[PDB]
This record gives sequence, C-alpha cells and structure tokens, in this order.
Amino acid sequence: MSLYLFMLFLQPLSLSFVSRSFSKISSLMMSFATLWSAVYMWFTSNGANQTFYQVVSWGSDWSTFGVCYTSLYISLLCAFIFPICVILVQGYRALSILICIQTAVSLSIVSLHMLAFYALFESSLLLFFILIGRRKYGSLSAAYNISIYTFISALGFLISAFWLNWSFGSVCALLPNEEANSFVAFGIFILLWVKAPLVPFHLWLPEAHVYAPTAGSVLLAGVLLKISIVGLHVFFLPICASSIVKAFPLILSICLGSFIFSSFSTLKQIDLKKIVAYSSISHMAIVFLSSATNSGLGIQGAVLYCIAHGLISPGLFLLVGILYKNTNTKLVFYLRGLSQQAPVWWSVWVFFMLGNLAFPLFPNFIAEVVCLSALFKNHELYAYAFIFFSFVGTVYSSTVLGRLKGGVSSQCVDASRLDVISWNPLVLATVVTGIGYM
Amino acid sequence: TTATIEERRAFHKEVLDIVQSKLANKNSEWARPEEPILHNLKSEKEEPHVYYHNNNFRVTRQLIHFEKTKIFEDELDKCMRTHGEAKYRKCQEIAKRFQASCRVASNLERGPNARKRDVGFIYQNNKLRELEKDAKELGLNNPFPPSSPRTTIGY
Amino acid sequence: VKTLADYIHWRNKPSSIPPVDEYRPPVPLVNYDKLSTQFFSKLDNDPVINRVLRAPKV
Amino acid sequence: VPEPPYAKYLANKSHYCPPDFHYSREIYAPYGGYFNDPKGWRTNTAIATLVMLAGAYAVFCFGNAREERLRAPKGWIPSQLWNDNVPTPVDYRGKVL
Amino acid sequence: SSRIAGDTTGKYTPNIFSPETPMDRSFSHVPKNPFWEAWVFRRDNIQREFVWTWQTIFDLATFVGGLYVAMYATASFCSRQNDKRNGYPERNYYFSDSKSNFVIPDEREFY
Amino acid sequence: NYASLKADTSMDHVFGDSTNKLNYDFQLMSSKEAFFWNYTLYPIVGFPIFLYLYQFNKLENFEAEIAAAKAAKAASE
Amino acid sequence: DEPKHQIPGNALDNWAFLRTYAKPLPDMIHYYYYVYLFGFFFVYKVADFPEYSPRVLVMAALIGSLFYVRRDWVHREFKDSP
Amino acid sequence: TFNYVIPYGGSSSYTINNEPVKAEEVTVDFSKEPSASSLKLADKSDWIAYTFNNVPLMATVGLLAGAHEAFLHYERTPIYGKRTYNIIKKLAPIVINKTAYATLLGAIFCATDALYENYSGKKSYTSGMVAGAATGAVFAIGRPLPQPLVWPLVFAAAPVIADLFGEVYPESMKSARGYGTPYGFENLDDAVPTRNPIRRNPHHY
Amino acid sequence: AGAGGPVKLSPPVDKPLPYNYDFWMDNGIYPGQPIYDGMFGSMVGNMSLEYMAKGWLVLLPILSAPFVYEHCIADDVTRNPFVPRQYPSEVREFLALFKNGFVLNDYSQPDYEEMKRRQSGLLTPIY
Amino acid sequence: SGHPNGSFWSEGTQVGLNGFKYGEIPLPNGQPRKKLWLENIWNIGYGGFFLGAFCLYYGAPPGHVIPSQWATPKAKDEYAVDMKMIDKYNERPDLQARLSIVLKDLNMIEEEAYDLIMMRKDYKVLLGLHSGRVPADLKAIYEELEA
Ligand SMILES: CCCCCCCCCCCCCCCCCC(=O)OC[C@H](COP(=O)([O-])OCC(O)COP(=O)([O-])OC[C@@H](COC(=O)CCCCCCCCCCCCCCCCC)OC(=O)CCCCCCCCCCCCCCCCC)OC(=O)CCCCCCCCCCCCCCCCC
Ligand SMILES: CCCCCCCCCCCCCCCCCC(=O)OC[C@H](COP(=O)([O-])OCC(O)COP(=O)([O-])OC[C@@H](COC(=O)CCCCCCCCCCCCCCCCC)OC(=O)CCCCCCCCCCCCCCCCC)OC(=O)CCCCCCCCCCCCCCCCC
Ligand SMILES: CCCCCCCCCCCCCCCCCCCC(=O)O[C@H](COC(=O)CCCCCCCCCCCCCC)COP(=O)(O)OCCN
Ligand SMILES: CCCCCCCCCCCCCCCCCCCC(=O)O[C@H](COC(=O)CCCCCCCCCCCCCC)COP(=O)(O)OCCN
Ligand SMILES: CCCCCCCCCCCCCCCCCCCC(=O)O[C@H](COC(=O)CCCCCCCCCCCCCC)COP(=O)(O)OCCN
Ligand SMILES: CCCCCCCCCCCCCCCCCCCC(=O)O[C@H](COC(=O)CCCCCCCCCCCCCC)COP(=O)(O)OCCN
Repeated sequence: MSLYLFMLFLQPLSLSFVSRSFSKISSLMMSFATLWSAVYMWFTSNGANQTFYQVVSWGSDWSTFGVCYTSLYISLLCAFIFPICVILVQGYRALSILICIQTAVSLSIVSLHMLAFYALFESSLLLFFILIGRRKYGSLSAAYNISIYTFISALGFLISAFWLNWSFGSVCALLPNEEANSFVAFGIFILLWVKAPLVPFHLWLPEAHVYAPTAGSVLLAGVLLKISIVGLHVFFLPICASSIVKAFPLILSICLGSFIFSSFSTLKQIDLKKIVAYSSISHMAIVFLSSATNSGLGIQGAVLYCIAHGLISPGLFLLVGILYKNTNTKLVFYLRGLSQQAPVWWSVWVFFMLGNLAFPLFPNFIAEVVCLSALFKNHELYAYAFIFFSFVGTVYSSTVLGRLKGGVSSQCVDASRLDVISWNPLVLATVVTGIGYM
Repeated sequence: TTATIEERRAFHKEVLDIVQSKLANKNSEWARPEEPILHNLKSEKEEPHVYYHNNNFRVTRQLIHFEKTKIFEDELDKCMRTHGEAKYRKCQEIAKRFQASCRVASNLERGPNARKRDVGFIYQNNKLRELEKDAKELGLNNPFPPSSPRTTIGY
Repeated sequence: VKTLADYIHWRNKPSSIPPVDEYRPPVPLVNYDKLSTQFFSKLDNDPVINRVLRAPKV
Repeated sequence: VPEPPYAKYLANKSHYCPPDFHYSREIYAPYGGYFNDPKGWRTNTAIATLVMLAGAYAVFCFGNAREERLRAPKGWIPSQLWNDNVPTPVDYRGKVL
Repeated sequence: SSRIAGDTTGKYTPNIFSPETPMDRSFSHVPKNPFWEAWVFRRDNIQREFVWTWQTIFDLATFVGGLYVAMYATASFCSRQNDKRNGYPERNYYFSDSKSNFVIPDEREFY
Repeated sequence: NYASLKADTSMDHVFGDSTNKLNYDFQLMSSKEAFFWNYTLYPIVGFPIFLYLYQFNKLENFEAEIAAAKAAKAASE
Repeated sequence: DEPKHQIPGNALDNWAFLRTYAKPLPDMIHYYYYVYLFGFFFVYKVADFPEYSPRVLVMAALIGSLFYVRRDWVHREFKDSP
Repeated sequence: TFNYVIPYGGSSSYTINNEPVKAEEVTVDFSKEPSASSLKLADKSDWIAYTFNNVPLMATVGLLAGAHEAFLHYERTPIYGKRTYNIIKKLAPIVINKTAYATLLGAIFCATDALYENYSGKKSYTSGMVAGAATGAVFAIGRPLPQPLVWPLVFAAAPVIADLFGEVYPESMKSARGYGTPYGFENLDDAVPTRNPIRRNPHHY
Repeated sequence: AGAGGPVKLSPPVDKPLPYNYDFWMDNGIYPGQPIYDGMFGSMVGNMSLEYMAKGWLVLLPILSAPFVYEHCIADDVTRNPFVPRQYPSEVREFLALFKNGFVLNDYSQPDYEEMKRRQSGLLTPIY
Repeated sequence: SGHPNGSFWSEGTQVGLNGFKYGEIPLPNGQPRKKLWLENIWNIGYGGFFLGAFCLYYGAPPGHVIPSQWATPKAKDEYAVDMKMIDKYNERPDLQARLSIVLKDLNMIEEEAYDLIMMRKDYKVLLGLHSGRVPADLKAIYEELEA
C-alpha cells in the first residue's frame, strides 16, 4: 500500500526532473513501476483480513487510505491500463496532463475519506476541460458538458459529506455511521447518477469520448466510469442503505430506462466512437442495479462486470483510434472492405465486439451471468427485463460489423507493429479473464 | 425491551475490555472469528468493535456454507451417477440435504430486498397445503393445485 | 405585459430547413410493380391467363 | 504500372489461383493468403501433425486421470485396456463378469 | 511519384523537399464526399430542426413517459409480491403512504 | 482532395443503367400507427409480467375470500 | 469548403435589427441613484413586514423573475411616442 | 462491510427502543418561536382571508417590476426636447398593468391552494402543485404551443421546491446537533456538554 | 468462375442525402438493398401486407380445425377408446407426479381429480 | 487445373512472402530490423505483471488470495457432524416433535427442519438464543444430537 502510494506520487514528480526528451521513456517506466507496485500491494493483501486488506494513515483522517475488494480490482485495472494510454500520447503537455489525471484518479480509488475522495477525484476537472477542448481536435461543447455535469454532481456530494461530517463528527468510511435522511442520500446519489452515466444525465459522456484523444477515451471508459462503483460500495451503501431500499422501485425504473433508451440511441449512431460510448452507457445500468440490490451476488457481480468492461471497452476504443489514424474517418459509411483490407485489425475488432456482446469465452459472460443471478434473486421479472432487451445491442453491433465487413475499398489500412503491441496485453487479459481467472 | 443509557455505557466498557483482551495476544485468525460477540444492542453500529467482529464472523460462516453446499452437490452427483435408474428412490435423502444446504446459504444473507430462495418448492408446497386445508374446512373451492408429495428430486 | 415568455427563444420553427432536392439511391428496375391488395381476384382466372398458361398442351 | 521495388520480395501467384483473379499480394493474413501453397508446406504439415499427436498424448493422460466411471459397464469396454478404474462389468441379469 | 518514408533500419528521415510524394500514413486516407460530409453535419446538428409540435409531445410522452410508468408499476408490483413472499410488513417506500416504519429487515429477527 | 462525383459507365451495358431510382420517401411510421404498435408489441414482450399479475391477483383474491369465510365461521361459533 | 449552420433571415434585415440597439445611451448613475435610495428605504421597511409562508415567498420570487425586463429589452424597443 | 459476501449497511431492531437522553443538562434556545402574525397569515381556513393577507407580497413585487420598467422608459425620454405627449399617461399603464397581473396571478395561486387544502382536508404537496398548475394555465392563456406545457410545470414545481426545502428539510434534520455525541450514538465516549453552545443571540432586526 | 467475376460499382452520391439514409445498405456494388428487405421499395412477388393477411385469414381456420376439436370439443373419456397405460402401484404413483406425464388422464383411477388439478398447475412460482 | 505437377505431395508453387507482416519490407541483405524503443520495456513490464499474477494465484498459501480455499477443510468437518446429526434426527421421532414446536415459534415451516439443524452455529441462532427470540428448547435438542 505504501509502495503503491509512493510510486503514485513519484510519477507526476518524475516529469518535473526529466530532460524533456526522455519524457516518454521515463513515463512508460514509471507506469510499469506503478503496475509492479500494484502487484506488490496485491501480494501484501492477505485474504485473512476480511474487512480491509490494508489501511494506512499519514497523520489525519483525510490521509487515510485503504484497499478492499472493489478498491483492489479498480486499482489493478487502472495500473494495468495506464501504460497503453501513455504510449498512445505524444508531447510533454499531453503527458503532464495525463499523468496528473491518472495520479488523481488512482489516489481517489484508495481514499477512505469522503472529503479526501472529493478532493482527489475533482482535482482532474480543468485538466479534462483542457484535454477535451484541445486546439484542433477538441470540442469546447464537450468540455463544458463534462465539466458542468461533474461540478454539479460533486458539489451535491460535497454538501452531503459536509452534513455527515457535522452530524456524526467524522466522514471516514472506517467509522460505522448510518443515516436515514433522504436529502443526504440524494446528495451522495446524484454524483453516482451523473458519473456512471444514467438516463437522463448521460449526455456529457459521448461528447467527451468523441472529442477526447485515444489515450483520454481509453482512460475514461476503462476506469473513470468505474469510480462510481467505488463511491457506491465505499461511500453510499454503508451509510445510505435504507434510502436505496426505500427507493428501489425508482432506482430500478431509472436503471432499466437508461439501459433501454441508451440501447435505442445506439441504433441511430454513425460514428464508431459514439457507438462505443453508448454501449458503455447501456452496460453501466446492469452494474448499478446489481450493486443497489445490496446482496453478495450483486456486489461481486457488479465489480466483476466492471472489470470486464474495463478490459473490453479500452480495446474497442484503441482499435477505433488505430483505424482513425490509418484513415482519418470514424464514419461507418466511409469504412468498407475492412475484412479484406485489414485481416489483422478485423480479427481483433471482431473478437472485441464478440466480447462486448457477452459471449461465453469472454469475461462479460461470467459477469453478466452473476449480475442476472443477483437480479433474479431480487425478482424474476427484474432479470427477464434485462435479458430480453439485450437483443438491441446485437442489432446495432451486427449492423456495424456488416457495414464494415464487406464492400469495395482501394486502401490497405492495417495495423502496424506498434498497434499490435498496444493491444496484445488487452487481448491476453481478456482471454485469461474469459477462461475464469477473474 | 428498552436499553437505558447506563446499561449502554456499561456494555461499551465491557466491549472495550474484550478488545483489550484480544489485543494482548497476536492472532493471525483475528478476522476469522469462530464465535460472535453476544449483544442486545438495538443497532449493531453503536458498538463499532462488535459490528466489525460480528461481520467477520458472518463472512466466515457464509464461506463455510458455500463450501459445504459444494460438498453436498458432489455427493449428490456421485450418488446419482452410481445408482442409474434407481436414482429417484435412493437419492431422495442426499438431494434433500443438498437443497437444505442451498437454502441455508442463500437465505442467511440474502439482503434487504432479496426474496427467500425456495429451493425444492417447500414454501410453495406449504402454502398450497394451507390453502387446501382452509378451502376444505370452509367448504370453499380451491382454484390452485393440491399439494404434491414430491415436487423435485428431493423436496 | 412584457414577460420573459416574449423574449425566450422558443423552439416553434425550425432554424435549419433541409434541402428540398434529395438523393434517391439507384435501384434495379421492375417493369410492372403495382401491389396486389386482393387475395381473391378475377385476374387469376382471367381468360388470357387460361389460354396462355392453363390451356396449352404440355 | 512499374511494379514497386518491394514486389520482388513478395510471392508469385499460386497454381490454384485463377489467372484472371487479381489480388493485392502485400496484405498479410494469419490464416494465409488468397491461394497459399507455400514452399516448405510438407515440413510445416509434418510439424503440425507431431504437435497434434503430442497434444493428443497430453489430453489422453489428463482425461484418463479425470475419467470417473461410477457405474459398472454392462459388458467389456475398450477403456479397460488403458484405464484401470473401470468397475468390473455386470450384465443385465446381474451376474458379475 | 511515390517513395517509401519508413525505414526499418532506423535511418528514417522526412524528405520534406522531395519532388516525389512520401508514402506516409496520409497515403491510405479515404477520400471524403461533399454530400456525405453535409449529411454527417446535419445528423449531428439535428437539434436545429427540433420543433415543439403536438405530434412530438404525443410521441415523447407515449413512449418515454409510457415506458417509465410501466416500469415503475412493474417494480412496485414486484416489491409488493416480494414483501408478501418474505412475510415482511408492508415497507415504507418513498411515494407509498404507509402507516408502517418498516424498511430494512432485522437480520437477527425471524420473519 | 474530395473523391470524384463522376460515375463509371463501363458496366452500364452489361448490368443495366442507374437511371431508375428508389421510390421511398425516407420517412418513418406515422405517430398514430406507432402508438398502436408500441402499445401492442410491448405487452406481448412482457408476457411474464401479465402471468405474474394474473396469478398474484388470483392468490390474493382467494386468500381474502378464505379470510372472509373464516371470520364468518368464527363469529357465530 | 465545409458544412456550416444555416442562418435564418436575410443579411440586411438582421443587420437592420441589430442596428436598433444603436441609440443614445443613458448613464447608469441615474438608475443606480434611485435603486440605492429606494433599496435603503426598502431594507428599513422589510424589517417590519409580516412573516410570509415559504411557498408564498417562492411564488413571489418566480413572479418577479418572470416580470423582470432586461435593460437591453427596453433599450431596443423604446420609442419616443405617445 | 467492505466485503463481497454479506449485504452492506446494517439492521436495527424494531422491538428494542433506546430511551431518549438529553443532549445537555441545561438547554438554552436562541431560536425564537413563530410569531402570531406568521400563524395568522399561514391560516388557510377562510380562503378569502388567506388570499387577502398574502396578496400584499405579489402586489409589492408587481409594483417593483412596474417601477423598474417605467423608470427605464422615463430615463430614455429627453428632458431637453419638449414632448407633445404626457409622460405619466404613457408610463402609468406600465406600472398599473404589471401590478394588476402580478396580483391576479398571486390571488389565483393563493385561492386555489386554500380551496384545495380545505376540500381535501389535508396539507399536501398536491395542493401546491394544483395551485401552481392553475396559475401557469392562466399565465399561458394565449401563448404559443410550448408555453402551455412549460408554465403549468414550472409554476407547479415552485411550491414543490418551497415545501421540500422550506418545511420538510428543517423538520427532517431537527435532531442533529454537531456538538457532544452524535444524535443516534450516545454510548460512544465523547465529551458531554453541560449547556448547549450559544453561537448567537436571538435576532431582533 | 467463382472468383474474379465482374461487378458494377454503385454511383457516387451526387445529391443531398435524406436524413434517414442509414436505412439503405450500400457496400459500393451497384445493387444496394434496404436494411430489411420489404421495408420499402419493390416487394417480392408484388404482394402487399394486406394480401398476406387475407391469405392467412383464409388459411388459419382450415389449419386450426383439427386442433380445436380434440383439445376443446373432445374430453378425456371420449378422446381415445382405451385408458392410459396401466402400471404397478409403485410405478404409477411416481409417474403421476410428473405434470407433463401421460398417466394423469386415467379417468378409471380414483385419483383422477387430484391428477387433473396437478396437470393444470401453477402459472408462476408462488415463492 | 488439378495439382501443380499432378501430385498432391509436391513442393509448393509459391516462393517468397505471402504478405508483409505489419507492413514491414524485408531488408535486402537479411539485416535484422531495428527493434522499437518500447519493445523491451513493454515485454518486461507486462511479462512481469502476468508472471507475478500467476505466482500469486498458485504459489500463495490457501486463504491468502482465494478465501474459499481456507474454508474447505472446515466445511468437511461440519459436513460430517451435520450428516451424523441428520441421521440421528431421522431415527428419533420424539426430537422431531420438539423441533416442530421450535420451528413454529420461529415462523418457519416444517420442511425447514434440516435447515435449523444446519444453522447451529450462525449469527441468527446464536444471538437469538442469547436474546430470547429463539426458544431455549433448541439448545437441549442440539445437545441431544451431540451439538
Ligand atoms: C527534497 C529532495 C528533492 C526531491 C523532490 C521532492 C520535491 C517534491 C515536489 C517538488 C516538485 C516540483 C513541483 C512542481 C512545481 C511546478 C509544477 C508546474 O508548474 O506544473 C507544470 C509543469 C510543467 O512545466 P512546463 O511544461 O515546462 O510549462 C509550464 C510553464 O511554466 C507554463 O506553461 P503554460 O502557460 O503553457 O501552461 C499550460 C498548462 C495548461 O493550463 C492549465 O491547465 C492550467 C490548469 C490550472 C492548474 C491545473 C488544475 C488541476 C491540477 C491538479 C494537480 C495535479 C496533481 C493531481 C493530484 C491531486 C492533488 C490533490 O498546462 C500545464 O502547465 C501542465 C498541465 C498539468 C500541470 C498542472 C499541475 C500543476 C499544479 C500547480 C503547480 C505548482 C505551481 C506552484 C507555484 C510555486 C511558485 C510559483 O510541471 C510538470 O511537470 C507537471 C506538473 C507536476 C505536478 C507536481 C506539482 C505538485 C502539485 C500537486 C498539488 C499537491 C500539493 C503540493 C505538494 C507537492 C509535494 C509536497
Ligand atoms: C424607480 C427605480 C427603478 C427600480 C425599481 C425598484 C428600485 C429598487 C428598490 C429595492 C431594490 C431591492 C429589491 C429589488 C430586487 C433586488 C435586485 C437588486 O436590487 O439589484 C440591483 C438591480 C441592478 O443591479 P445590477 O448589478 O446593475 O444589474 C445586474 C443585472 O445583470 C442587470 O442586467 P440585466 O437586467 O440586463 O440582466 C437581468 C438578469 C439578471 O439576473 C437576475 O435578475 C438574477 C435574480 C434571480 C433571482 C434573485 C434572487 C431571488 C431571491 C429573492 C428573495 C425573496 C424570496 C425568498 C425565497 C425565494 C427563493 C429564490 O436576469 C435576466 O436575464 C432576466 C430574467 C430575470 C430573472 C432570471 C431568472 C429566471 C428564472 C425563472 C424561471 C422561468 C423560466 C422557465 C422557462 C425557461 C425556458 C428554458 O436593480 C434592480 O434590478 C431593481 C429592479 C427591481 C425589480 C425586481 C423585480 C422583483 C423584485 C423581487 C423579486 C426577486 C427576484 C429578482 C428578480 C430580478 C431582480 C434584479
Ligand atoms: C432555489 C432555486 C430555485 C430554482 C432556480 C433555478 C434557476 C436556474 C438554475 C439552473 C442551474 C443549472 C446551471 C447550469 C445552467 C445550464 C448551462 C448554461 C447554458 C450554457 O449556455 O452554457 C454554455 C455551455 O454549457 C454547456 O454546454 C452545459 C450544457 C447544460 C449543462 C447541464 C446541466 C448539468 C445537469 C443539470 C442538473 C443535473 C442534476 C441537478 C441536481 C456555455 O455558455 P458560454 O460560455 O458561451 O456563455 C456565454 C453566455 N451565453
Ligand atoms: C419523482 C421521482 C423521484 C426522482 C428520483 C428517482 C430515483 C432517486 C432515488 C435516489 C435514492 C436515494 C435518494 C433518496 C430520496 C430521493 C428521491 C426519493 C423520492 C422522493 O422524492 O421522496 C420524497 C422524499 O425525499 C426527500 O425529501 C428528498 C428528495 C431529494 C431532494 C432533492 C434535492 C436534494 C439535494 C440536496 C443536496 C445535499 C443536501 C444534504 C443536506 C417525498 O416522498 P414522501 O416520503 O414525502 O411521500 C409523500 C408522497 N405521498
Ligand atoms: C406525460 C408522461 C406520461 C403520459 C403517458 C403515460 C401513459 C402510460 C400509461 C400506461 C403505461 C403502462 C401501464 C402501467 C401502469 C398502469 C396503471 C398503473 C396502476 C398500477 O400499478 O396497476 C398495475 C399495472 O400492472 C402492472 O404492474 C404493469 C403492467 C404493464 C407493464 C408491462 C407493459 C409493457 C411491458 C414493457 C416492459 C416495461 C416493464 C419492464 C419491467 C396493476 O395493478 P396492481 O395489482 O399492481 O395494484 C396496485 C394498485 N394500483
Ligand atoms: C429537484 C426536485 C424538483 C422536481 C423535479 C421533477 C421534474 C420537474 C418537472 C416539473 C413537475 C412539477 C414537480 C413535480 C415533482 C413531484 C413528483 C410528483 C410525484 C407526486 O405527485 O406525488 C406527490 C409527492 O411528491 C413530491 O412532491 C415530493 C417528490 C420530490 C420531487 C422529486 C425529488 C427528486 C427529483 C430530482 C430528480 C433529478 C433532479 C434534477 C431536477 C404527492 O404527495 P402527497 O403528499 O400530496 O400525496 C397525495 C395526498 N393528497
């Protein structure tokens, strides 16, 4: 734990002292060192400590950090996926912004103080405004959307944290507190409602992903959406369980509506990135509902599905980025003959799309099975609703694949050595998780 | 049942003593307790030490239940595979025990919103028995099937 | 009475009007394309059809 | 159009390729090209067959260790020659063999 | 008219002054279409042609509100059935007006 | 720059001209028709919901009738 | 050339509409003096007002927001006529 | 719980109750109780009386808006040039009409609120929603298409917002103290106060 | 020749595109097709939906006539000239348990009423 | 048509590269391609991750990484006790009558008899007996069946 936190603080620090020409090499080595430190944290985490594997405090309640099941999986996912983002990004400015965003996100996951959690997650607010609104390839609209949505949700969460700190006297997760207040529950909930895109607060995500760089999109879908599940498991369910049980019919309505409307909206998309973004929104609904059931099957299923998404969505966003670099287009209508012209890109694309559809040899299948079982534990109709509407994902994915698969094309647009190197870890991880090493 | 503040503070002091006794000798199995800390608190959250210890005991128990269920399933599958076509008569008991284990594991910590897992349709069969008894004694006509001897391989 | 309602830009009329002339994709030509909406018709037992199809010795 | 310099490195059209059919020879596919027939195929196929037999041996070992027969066969089964965990056959009447 | 930009040996240099066009990553870009580009622009900027008409209100209310109402009604029914199944007293839900305070079942208690 | 908008007429003799165009107006179903088909198809999709509602109603009605009769028998006696 | 948003209206008509804002501009001191004076007297009077229900207060705030006219709106439409 | 095996949160016994214990030995309250005026105005028993008590607020807001607009018109008019028309004749309709419309809308809102509460017999959110909806319907009598839907919604929402954050919020969070021991958890060993903190004297302005 | 056959290339778009052009599937070969055949454009055989419905209306009664008789008009006693297969008591009791069994229709049995109520079982799980 | 020399088992007719893998052109003299800057770092870091994950999953003692592995021996012991106890329960009809009484007070059906036997050492039963919710008869019944 201490090694992981130290490496996390060293990665932004290293950039200040690098030669400005060695920046990319140093950043890659630091990312790998952070991954190795995360593996060490996993090694030093004994299952015998059932509640929290490790807790460290550095002199205050704010500096209380600790790892649990959700935290451990998300932290390992962030450390696994960061090297890919690093190699995909060029320039000191871009590296600095990305490394600061990563440090803030990775510190947020392990934080056990609500106020510290807020301080670390929302520090990366201007950096995303600047990243999504970059000079030539960025959109100011998307930056404004994401920034305003984040500020409003996090401010509500902050108000709830202030009330809990005033009333109980502490806001640390390790101190058992329960609250029946509905205003405070709503304040904590609104952050989760926005961060994990749920209809009608999902509009910020697609704009940000489309106008973000591939490293940014990969980080966003891979781990930024997951930060909601850490807040739910660590900062919402322990204190506001009563309000989740009181509002379960409403929670279920909003989650199922998000899943349905997002699936239908994905059908009208002509941009590959927008298709992947709306697929993520649809997938987040099952995770949110499963965790809200407050059952063992649901919490485990939600975390597992989150890992599966955090392994499948970065792959699709990476392949889309590679294709866009080769062709300078994201319109499905312009891209044809990709099967014949890019047999190697096509194979990986088909594999990842099969993963997104929750086929058996993919992590998504196991995760979905567990989440559906949790819903069936609640009610049979709850499970049936989700299972039936899954066909809509098939229709859009099939239509996209069919449009891309065949036609006439005069351009050989296949992946280079660098592109295969970038996806190989993701492919291997997907396969390993698919075979049951979740 | 009412709890006076004097009794609550007394229990708090006793809990602190229990923590101090646990702290005196190192234990690698501290978070895998074999016995719960008995209490009459309205809310377990009041005493944090009791809450965490009892939660760890509950997790230990549930893990044990899950492994027991897996063992029961293995004996049922072996029994079914050995007997052949006599499986229905000879494997009724093993199946009954396996289904009981499944119910215990699932029902103990189902959650606030989860329904009871009716492995073996025992609850449905019971409900149908009550409905039949009432209809017959009151002279009503039951619109539901009568209770069944066996509804599953075991229960 | 002047009110916000007067100066709010209500979405009552389209800001952008789609171009009237629109692309129709090329399609193979079917010479006769009138849809048959009547399951039972005199056309099926027409005298012409009987002479052309039913009657000739095969 | 004057073929590019790299075209010397690329392979020719195979015997099975129809003469009219034109394909780009630069494209790489893991499953092979349009008509394949590489030189050295006979050796590659022999290596493949050897890897197949070795994997079959490993699979056979694994299966034999994990094949659990809990009910006696009605008559003699081929598994007896290779696996020793077969219960002694009992016939329909019930007589042991 | 074309030349190989990439050098495997590592002695890659961009001949910015070469008469012949380098076969760089830009060689494989797909040619855009004036009409397709305008279609893409129209599709993305479809908020401009949005108009509040009775048909639009009808369609929105009937499908979006209608689905939301159906989903709420189903969830409420399932909650009522589960409460009856579990044997728990009628739970105090948010919009339900119940003169009962029951919300979370007691784990110690036997229902 | 942009792709050529000029078509190829090499195969026009072999495979036919492109003069014939589609007759579709590229517009979707009417709002009135859509309301009927959504409110018809969606109930068909939710067949389990109606089965559960039916059985639950039957069970509750039977239970209430049983209670009523029980009360009646427990009053006189 | 790139696809661009269609601008409703003719160029000269829109420019003419924009030119109706080019009118003699009063100094803001005149408005401020009155607002300061009446605001001071209003604050003194507010202490004596009866306590109103929160619902009534919110409704009054809504009505005031709806009935407030922006200074630019009067400026554009002002005509020195009967 | 922070584990994947058991449900998070906890359960509290419904049978077992904890006897209330005073926050402090002596309680000094710096918060004054509602005035007799507040209760009189809040009384909705007689709709006409309720309406006439609460309209002064709407009339004042209408007068402020009309004075604002009238001043804006007056400021632009030139003193140096003689004007044929009478300025007061031009300006008086502005103020009068604004005040009348504001008073009418507030009267509709107060009347409908009181009448619904009397007929229903219960204080509820619906009374505010129906009063707002009726006011918004009167506001949008001749307005184009979107406004008839939007104004009844905005107006109905406003009493909902007022009820949630003006009445329900404070009563819901009355118990929380912030000093001594947490409201629910008095067993915990936290410093116990003899007297409550008095951060300010009761106001008098 | 399976491979290398001539194809006609679809003409490049030269007019403003309709908003719902995503309903057309064009790979670059000349005959493009709707996303779902028959959604618009030429219909196979020149047969409208109304024609198909009228056909199904003519056909449905003739097809349903055999099934309606036995299922509804006929009864267990009159459906067949024999009783269901007779089994020893131990076998019969077990076989009667199966809801989807064939021994539940034995009117001769004194447990017919119970068996018939078992066959018409619960629509959904009670718990 | 047919095979190239009329024999299926003849050398392939294609000499050269079927395609260019990754788009790289073979060096004329057979010079190896220069390795990319990231290849060594990428291979070391990711291989180290996967190898560490493998070693942790398999090398670690039972109950360190997978908690269920620790519970397996204990479950076997409780299974043995439960099996013996259930066998005793089936034989003695006096105990069955007492449990039928205990079950009713606990709002449990008769079929849940085996379930009660299997929850002898669980939060609900242990704390209910202490508090008074569970009838004290259960303790004696459990002792009669060797706990
Ligand atoms: C003891 C033994 C020695 C061992 C060493 C141990 C010492 C420990 C620490 C010492 C390390 C040196 C500290 C660095 C100081 C200068 C850093 C800097 O200028 O950043 C850019 C600078 C790059 O310089 P440059 O490329 O040459 O051009 C910059 C030009 O000057 C101007 O270029 P421009 O005009 O084009 O601006 C473009 C701008 C685009 O415009 C923007 O985006 C503006 C956005 C506003 C700020 C960003 C908001 C979000 C920032 C979040 C914080 C990041 C960490 C996240 C972790 C969460 C923490 C809660 O983009 C950027 O500048 C970079 C984007 C991301 C960097 C933002 C992070 C810097 C935050 C504040 C810097 C500190 C200045 C203090 C000033 C001191 C006296 C003046 O440095 C970096 O390499 C990246 C930032 C490194 C961050 C570490 C600094 C700590 C801040 C974290 C706060 C935690 C509290 C502090 C405690 C720290 C430990 C005790
Ligand atoms: C004879 C002298 C003439 C003066 C007459 C009286 C003299 C003053 C005597 C006493 C003055 C004290 C009290 C008067 C009000 C206090 C304001 C003040 O004095 O500041 C100095 C102010 C000038 O200061 P400035 O800094 O130079 O100008 C800044 C502006 O940018 C100015 O630039 P601008 O005008 O070009 O820009 C205006 C901008 C400025 O923005 C504001 O006005 C902000 C005010 C917002 C609310 C204010 C707080 C409300 C709390 C009231 C507290 C009491 C209730 C308690 C609980 C309520 C909870 C909220 O707002 C707008 O854009 C127009 C919209 C109007 C409000 C926007 C909110 C709309 C929400 C409604 C939703 C419905 C739409 C749905 C459909 C939409 C479709 C998507 O002088 C005045 O305006 C006084 C005129 C008196 C008319 C007020 C009308 C009603 C008064 C009470 C109602 C409370 C709401 C306030 C509404 C408007 C007030 C400005
Ligand atoms: C007691 C109080 C009673 C109630 C009174 C309410 C009165 C108003 C309350 C509204 C507060 C919401 C604040 C957001 C305002 C909408 C955003 C401003 C619109 C806008 O044009 O922003 C542009 C881009 O924003 C964007 O692109 C953002 C798009 C829209 C953001 C969505 C809002 C976040 C989600 C909303 C609610 C979520 C949960 C709510 C609990 C930037 O404009 P510019 O820089 O060019 O400036 C030039 C001047 N025109
Ligand atoms: C219309 C559908 C509702 C949309 C929400 C759908 C799903 C959201 C569920 C979130 C889960 C936990 C949140 C707890 C309650 C939030 C909404 C529950 C529904 C609700 O509004 O119930 C109200 C009570 O809640 C309250 O009193 C609080 C309402 C929320 C306050 C709104 C903004 C608060 C922001 C505060 C920021 C932080 C403050 C911290 C001090 C009134 O229901 P009722 O019980 O009176 O029944 C009387 C009816 N006959
Ligand atoms: C302006 C915005 C809105 C304007 C337009 C709204 C128009 C929509 C109105 C109808 C929408 C669907 C109907 C659902 C509500 C019907 C009436 C609600 C009252 C109600 O709860 O009755 C229950 C309806 O059955 C049920 O439990 C639900 C049956 C219908 C659900 C399945 C139908 C479609 C399935 C598609 C999937 C959606 C659900 C997926 C899980 C059965 O009465 P009760 O026994 O519960 O007694 C409870 C005491 N009233
Ligand atoms: C920020 C809250 C503002 C509401 C936003 C809703 C959307 C705005 C559209 C305007 C519509 C006007 C406002 C209606 C919202 C109230 C919900 C209607 C439910 C309802 O009618 O039940 C009432 C109680 O609900 C209630 O009145 C309490 C429910 C609290 C409202 C919902 C709280 C969470 C909503 C936040 C969602 C997302 C935030 C972004 C805006 C009746 O109750 P009763 O006691 O009268 O029983 C009857 C005995 N006569």
